[PDB]
Amino acid sequence: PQITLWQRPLVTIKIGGQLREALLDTGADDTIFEEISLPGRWKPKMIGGIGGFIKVRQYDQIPIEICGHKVIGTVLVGPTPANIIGRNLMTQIGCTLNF
Amino acid sequence: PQITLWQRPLVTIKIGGQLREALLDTGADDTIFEEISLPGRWKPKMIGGIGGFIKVRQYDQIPIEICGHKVIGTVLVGPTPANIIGRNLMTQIGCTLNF
Ligand SMILES: CC(C)c1nc(CN(C)C(=O)N[C@H](C(=O)N[C@@H](Cc2ccccc2)C[C@H](O)[C@H](Cc2ccccc2)NC(=O)OCc2cncs2)C(C)C)cs1
Repeated sequence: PQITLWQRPLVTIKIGGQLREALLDTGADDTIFEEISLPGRWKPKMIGGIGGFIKVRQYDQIPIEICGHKVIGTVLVGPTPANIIGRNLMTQIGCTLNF
Repeated sequence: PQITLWQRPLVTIKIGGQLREALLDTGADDTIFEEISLPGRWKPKMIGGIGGFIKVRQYDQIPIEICGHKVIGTVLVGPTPANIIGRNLMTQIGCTLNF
C-alpha cells in the first residue's frame, strides 16, 4: 500500500505472539521495541540516538509480522519511547521511498 | 525518484546558501541540522528522541532545496549527530512510503 507522511507512518505488527504498533522509520538502521517478551539468548548493545545512547538487548532471527508480511530479523529491546521498524526489516517487505 | 532502503536514504540539500547531506527520515516529525548558520530570530525548543532530549533553535519559513525541490519550512538547528529531513518537509515534496 502507499502511505503519505501527513501523519506518523504507524504499522501494526505481531511479534512473539504479542501485538504492537510500530513506526516505519527510514532514518533507523535497526528495529527496536520497548518492552516485549522475547525468548532465548541475546547480546548487550548500545544504540546512538538524537538524545544520546541507550543500552539494549539484541535478538537475532526473530519472526515478525509487519502489516500481514512475514519476515525474520534482528530485533532490539530497550528503553525507547517509540517502537521502531528500521531499514533492516523495511528492506524485507520491499518498502521504498518515493517522490 | 524511487529509493530502496538497503542504504541510508541520503539526499543532497542546499539551505541558507550552504550545501549539506541529510537523511530522509520518516520517523521524524521535524527537520534538524547540526551546525549551519541561519539568519534571523528563532525560538528555543526541545526535542526528544532515543537517548534523551536536546535543546535546539527553531527557525520558521526557511527556504530549503531538497534533491532539487524548492520548498519552505521550519528548520531546527542543534546538537544532532546527523542531519535529518522530517515529515514536515517530506510532505512538501510529495514523498511517500511504498510496499
Ligand atoms: C509517542 C512519542 C514518544 C513520540 N514522539 C514522536 C516525535 N519525536 C520525538 C520525534 O519524531 N523525534 C525525532 C527522532 O529522534 N526520531 C527517532 C525515533 C524516535 C521517535 C520518537 C521518540 C524517540 C525516538 C528516529 C530518527 O530517525 C533517528 C535519527 C538519527 C540518525 C542517526 C543519528 C542520530 C539520529 N535515528 C536513530 O535514532 O537511529 C538509531 C535507531 C533508532 N531506532 C532504532 S535504531 C526527532 C529527530 C524530531 C514520535 S512518537
